[PDB]
Amino acid sequence: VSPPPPIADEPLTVNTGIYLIECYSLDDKAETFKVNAFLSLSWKDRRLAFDPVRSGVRVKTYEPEAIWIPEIRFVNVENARDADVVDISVSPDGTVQYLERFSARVLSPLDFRRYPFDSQTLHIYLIVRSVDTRNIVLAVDLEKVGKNDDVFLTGWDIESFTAVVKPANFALEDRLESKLDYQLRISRQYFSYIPNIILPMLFILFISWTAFWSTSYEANVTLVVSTLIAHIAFNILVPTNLPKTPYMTYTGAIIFMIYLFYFVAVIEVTVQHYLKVESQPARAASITRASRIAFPVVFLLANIILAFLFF
Amino acid sequence: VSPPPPIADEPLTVNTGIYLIECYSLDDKAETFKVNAFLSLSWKDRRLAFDPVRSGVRVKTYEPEAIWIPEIRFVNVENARDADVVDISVSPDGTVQYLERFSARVLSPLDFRRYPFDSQTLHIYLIVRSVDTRNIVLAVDLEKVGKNDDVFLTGWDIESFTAVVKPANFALEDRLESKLDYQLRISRQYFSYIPNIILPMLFILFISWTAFWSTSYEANVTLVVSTLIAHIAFNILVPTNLPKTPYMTYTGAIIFMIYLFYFVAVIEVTVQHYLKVESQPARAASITRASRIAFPVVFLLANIILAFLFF
Amino acid sequence: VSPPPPIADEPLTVNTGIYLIECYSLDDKAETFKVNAFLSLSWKDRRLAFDPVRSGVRVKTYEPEAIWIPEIRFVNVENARDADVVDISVSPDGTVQYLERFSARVLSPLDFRRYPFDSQTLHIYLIVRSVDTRNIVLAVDLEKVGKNDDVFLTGWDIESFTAVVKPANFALEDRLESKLDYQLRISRQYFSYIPNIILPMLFILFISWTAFWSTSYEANVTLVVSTLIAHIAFNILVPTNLPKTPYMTYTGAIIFMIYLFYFVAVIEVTVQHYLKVESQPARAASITRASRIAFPVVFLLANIILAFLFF
Amino acid sequence: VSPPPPIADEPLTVNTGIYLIECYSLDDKAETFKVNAFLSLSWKDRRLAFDPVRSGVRVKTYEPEAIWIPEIRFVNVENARDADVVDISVSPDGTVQYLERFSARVLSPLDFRRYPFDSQTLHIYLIVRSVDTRNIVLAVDLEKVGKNDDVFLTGWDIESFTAVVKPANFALEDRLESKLDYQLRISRQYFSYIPNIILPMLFILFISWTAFWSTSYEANVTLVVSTLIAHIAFNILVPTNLPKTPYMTYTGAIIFMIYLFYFVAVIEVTVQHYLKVESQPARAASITRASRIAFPVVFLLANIILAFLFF
Amino acid sequence: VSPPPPIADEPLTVNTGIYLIECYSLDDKAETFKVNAFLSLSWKDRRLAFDPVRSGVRVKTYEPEAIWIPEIRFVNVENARDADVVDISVSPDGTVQYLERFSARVLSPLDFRRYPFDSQTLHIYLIVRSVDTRNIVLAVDLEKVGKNDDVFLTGWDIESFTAVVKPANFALEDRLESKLDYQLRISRQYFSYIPNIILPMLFILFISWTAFWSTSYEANVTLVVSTLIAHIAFNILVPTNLPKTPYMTYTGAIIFMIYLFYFVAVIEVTVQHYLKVESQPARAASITRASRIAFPVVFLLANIILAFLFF
Ligand SMILES: [Cl-]
Ligand SMILES: [Cl-]
Ligand SMILES: [Cl-]
Ligand SMILES: [Cl-]
Ligand SMILES: [Cl-]
Repeated sequence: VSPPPPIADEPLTVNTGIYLIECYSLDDKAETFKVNAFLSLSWKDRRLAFDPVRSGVRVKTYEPEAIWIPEIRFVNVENARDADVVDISVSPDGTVQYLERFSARVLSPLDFRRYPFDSQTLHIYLIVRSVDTRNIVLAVDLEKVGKNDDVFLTGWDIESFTAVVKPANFALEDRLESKLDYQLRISRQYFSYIPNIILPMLFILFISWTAFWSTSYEANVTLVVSTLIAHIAFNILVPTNLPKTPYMTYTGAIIFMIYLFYFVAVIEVTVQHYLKVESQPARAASITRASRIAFPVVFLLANIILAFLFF
Repeated sequence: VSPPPPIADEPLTVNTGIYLIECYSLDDKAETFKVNAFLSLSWKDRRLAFDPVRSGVRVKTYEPEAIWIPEIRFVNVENARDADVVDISVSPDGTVQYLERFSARVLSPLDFRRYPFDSQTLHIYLIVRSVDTRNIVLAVDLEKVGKNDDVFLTGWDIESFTAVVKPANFALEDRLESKLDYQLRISRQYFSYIPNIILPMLFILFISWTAFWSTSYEANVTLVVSTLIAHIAFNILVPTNLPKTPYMTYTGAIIFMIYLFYFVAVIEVTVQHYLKVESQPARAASITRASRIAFPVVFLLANIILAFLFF
Repeated sequence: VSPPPPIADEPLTVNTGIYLIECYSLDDKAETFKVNAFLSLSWKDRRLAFDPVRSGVRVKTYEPEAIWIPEIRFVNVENARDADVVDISVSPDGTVQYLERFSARVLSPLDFRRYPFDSQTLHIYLIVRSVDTRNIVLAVDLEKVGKNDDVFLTGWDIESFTAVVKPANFALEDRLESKLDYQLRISRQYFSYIPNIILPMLFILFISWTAFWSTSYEANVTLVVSTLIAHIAFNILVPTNLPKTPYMTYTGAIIFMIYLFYFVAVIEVTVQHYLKVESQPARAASITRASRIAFPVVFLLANIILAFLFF
Repeated sequence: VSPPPPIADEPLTVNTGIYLIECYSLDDKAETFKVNAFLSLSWKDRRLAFDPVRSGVRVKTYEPEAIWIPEIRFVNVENARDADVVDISVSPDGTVQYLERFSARVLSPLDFRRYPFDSQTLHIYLIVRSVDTRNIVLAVDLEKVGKNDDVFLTGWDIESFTAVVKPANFALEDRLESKLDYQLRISRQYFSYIPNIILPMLFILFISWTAFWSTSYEANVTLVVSTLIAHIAFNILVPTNLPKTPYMTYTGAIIFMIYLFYFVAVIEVTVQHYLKVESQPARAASITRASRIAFPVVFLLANIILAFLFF
Repeated sequence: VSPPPPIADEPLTVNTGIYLIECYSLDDKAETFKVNAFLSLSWKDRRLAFDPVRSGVRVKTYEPEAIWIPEIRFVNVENARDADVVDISVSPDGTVQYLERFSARVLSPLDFRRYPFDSQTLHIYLIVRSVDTRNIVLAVDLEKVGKNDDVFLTGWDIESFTAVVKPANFALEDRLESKLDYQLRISRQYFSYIPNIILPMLFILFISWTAFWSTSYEANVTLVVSTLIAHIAFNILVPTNLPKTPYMTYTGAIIFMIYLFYFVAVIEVTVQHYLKVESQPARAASITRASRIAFPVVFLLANIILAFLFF
């Protein structure tokens, strides 16, 4: 089987369509997601043309082995997709209507700067390499681009499934390649994060601030240091799941700040004690009294600044 | 091989049946379960009809390649099922009795709102895409829908295996699709949870409440903060296994409340100490004395309110 | 290829044998184990009979494709076994001697009640579905049922590999099925458990009991609470590996009891301090003095009671 | 199909080219990386030459089964690559232009000495075993060696993708083998490491140094020991991911040093207390006062010696 | 294809040879390792003999399907190896030189008694089952037994790759089986263990011994109990990776001893305090003073005893 010949010198247009059946396994660390969808393909191969009257059928059905099928691949996949041809339907003009159900593990980079209030655009890149006999160009049949209403991605709200109609035609290793960008828009379900991660993490930090209403150095050392351990332990408990980003993340900057606050609270506790011990309780008392306002205010200010910078 | 032709303009009825052999690997986080079952199919292909008396045989056996078989798929699977055709049998009227043994990883969303006192309905959706020559419609042979008595799902009580007889017939990408809902009803084995999770978690919280029979600020800081660490450590120890739900969970609400209680207990401890130190031991004593009743009562009340809202 | 025809109306006997080559990957949580073994099959097919005299050969060798072979499957496997036919040999009377080497992941429920002093019976269920032309019944050739001496299962002592000779014949999906129970008896290597799990866990609990020779409330709070954290930390450190059983386990009952003891020790510590502070040191002293005997004795007694109930 | 025959006694040159499409799953512990790329092959087989004039077509397309193709393998792979032949092109002179898309898990050792400021050279070794009829030699077509601009490796900056043009010819199992070294140069994105790992780890150590402005042995024991726990807890929290190197690593040395510092800080704390208790507070005070400078200075210095020693 | 016939009644000798290309994934817990190697096979099949003079060829090349090849399997594999036939060559006498590249996961038990100062012998058992027409016996071509110089196994030094020339011929299920033992000698890279595991673990234990230069019961309880937690935490941090051995390990015995030492240190701390409180400070002081020498000496003595017993 060779590709269909051109009537003049025109390229072959392969009309594509992806219909999302199932969407699952979004791995934040791997920056991968698993997909189960229909891939629809349509091209004209006149060699297959028939007379409905002589054939006594309006549409002819073929096996994948019987006819020529364009070699469509996905660019950003781990391994080649697991596909199962559902139907091949030839109308008398020689128009082929191909359909397969496939599953694939798609590699799409993520932007963690606004985590856990982040939205993402997942890409599925369709590609076709042109042959020596003729050039193959991809196209989008928008009526065949969709997603099942039941499509769920644990932890995300599925916004839209669309395709950038204009293909990216370019040369590679001395041949033409026609690329198609299919986009899945998702936004994270940040609800759980408040009572699950944020609130208990803020309570632990607030406990350390009680050292500002105490003069007992032993009690204060216990408050600061034990809370620091509790903070780390709590972090171990919470599945962050995030990879090592080359840039600074919102949640990342806050976490760093929380570590700084434990350190500053220790300095204060240490300073207050030294002044008291070094017979200057007036200074020690003024520092502690200030800290009571200073700590929450500086925290609240720095968080507003952070939020502003990130959003 | 083409589909059997219609006598009039009627659709082809494919009688289905799933018989559960093995059920395993229910992943609470992935919302997936693995299955090993029989898939029975039945349709009429008059082209295969025979005279039993002339043939000498009451039943003819065929190879999958030899005859036309409808393309049945599962909607909510990760990849296509691993199937092995067990038997194909033809009766004189052209009735085909197909049977295959398959294994598949099924995606079924779970409702964690009542965890660990939750019950679930696991779905296995059967589907068939209609062809150009005729429409294909799914049906349920109830005598062919069952489950092996030995079927076990670690941590769950298997209630029932049934099918919603009425198929969901709908159009998809310009063709008819007939869908069948097979339901596996399971309820969680919540026994272990009491002595394994709940009771030790309540004991740790109760230990923090002893700070209400103490005036030693050092001892009290140690009680509240060390128990908070113990709580987090205990949580790390216990495999919750739950994913990040967009909604609020029963266990989730209680856990949040337990974190609030550790924070309030710190406030009390802090307040009592400040009043004592600021020469007002009468107030400090009344607060501590009240807390002794207030803490268990508010806890018990709040839990009752929550339980009521969730059940 | 069709099944061999009956002389009268008698069923076909398939003589089976399993010889264990390798045994590995016993997963306590999944209740699965991996097996590598030989599967021997023997049955009479008179269509393959030959006169050794006019042929010159004592035995004829065939390819699996060339002759009819019964479709034997395993009931309790995740997916179908990976098999490789080693040999097929026909004796003059038409007796076929089949041999294949297979690997399979077998699902066999476990009884955790006596863990880590538990013994298990692992099941491998052989099955054959009868055909329309003839009924098939399984049998056990005991000379072909064995296990390699080198067979090891990390953490277990392999007791015996046997088969329940009498098959379980029953109806399934309107046809007869003949089932065979092959049993692998194993007992846990509980040695390591004493110096690795039990002993360090008892030492941590014993440290908490030193609070009965102390009057320092601060020191006592530290002893009881810090050991409770150490207990939890130690538990995190030790790989229990056990699933959530619907029933109560021996180890699980002890663990619960240990948690109760930490709680009771706190009550004592709290009570002793309150009495002392509330100017009644005689009662406080009697309680502490009693606890010194009460705690070890009640512990030793309830452990004897538990052990008795479980064994 | 036999190899093309030599005109004289010259070896066959197979012109190779690897074009990186996707790069993912760099496992620092396994020292493996997954790669999805094009493998281009070119060689002359005069048996496949044709007179363009007599033939009518300029390029003859073949199926892999139809013609002889050299058996190219990768040395450092876990299992054989998953390949899909994209195109086979024969020019009139018999110059074969082969192209396949493959995915493979490549084993490449890593140098952890400079972690997390390390750079790595990932190797992909191409190999061909010579046959009895003719010797086969590999070559690099530099115009066919590249990488997709979109190629990303989470946590690394992709520097270059090149090949060592001169193949490594050598004997193996009595025959000649021609090896090609393809090199992927990567450097670690060490940014995150500072605010995420280093800085919080230094803060915890700095908290331990406050014991040098305290005389309370109880407060000091709490500071040193509780920070040591916090350090270990923090380490548990941070995914190092590193394997057990036979050599000393930079990080490994700093981490070791941090453990030594906690031990020395304990000695000091212990010494200071003993002198005080043994009625020599002047020595105790001088030691503590010195430690305040000694600890940061010796730390800062040892780190410069370490940094220099490693870079 | 039938086996080559015997001239008399002699067995067929299959000359084997394994050449290690890649060695990876040594799992201490599973007692498994992954391998990528060449498998060379040689046997004489006179039916394939030819006159080189008339044939014009010195050697003839065959496809696996074309000729008879002995069924060689590995005993201690998880599933059957993934093999790819590299070459089949026949010399004028009918000698067959077979070569395949294979990957397999090998099950080889390990001896942990001397961990981390342990050396291991990894086994790869080659096997052939004899047929009805003739007996098959395995042999070792030593020139074809080797390993790639680049072979690395993270955490181990690869000593040698050899084969026990004399096969193990024995009967199994009424037929002869010829077994070959290929041995890979490896020794653990124990360097890292000292600064990474041993030294920090000894420092934590040494910190607990400072309680022998203190009279503060509160400080002593904190020292002993907090170090015990730190010890457990440190153990959690360090990847032991070891399975539950039926026997006692060296490292295992030391770890147990360290737990005993924390318990004895508590007893001392408790005893010293009780004597002091019960107005007998002279005894309390003598016990503490003795402990200072007793603890390190008994530790040192016992380790010498342990080292001696294990080495
Ligand atoms: Cl693909
Ligand atoms: Cl399916
Ligand atoms: Cl099976
Ligand atoms: Cl390869
Ligand atoms: Cl094998």
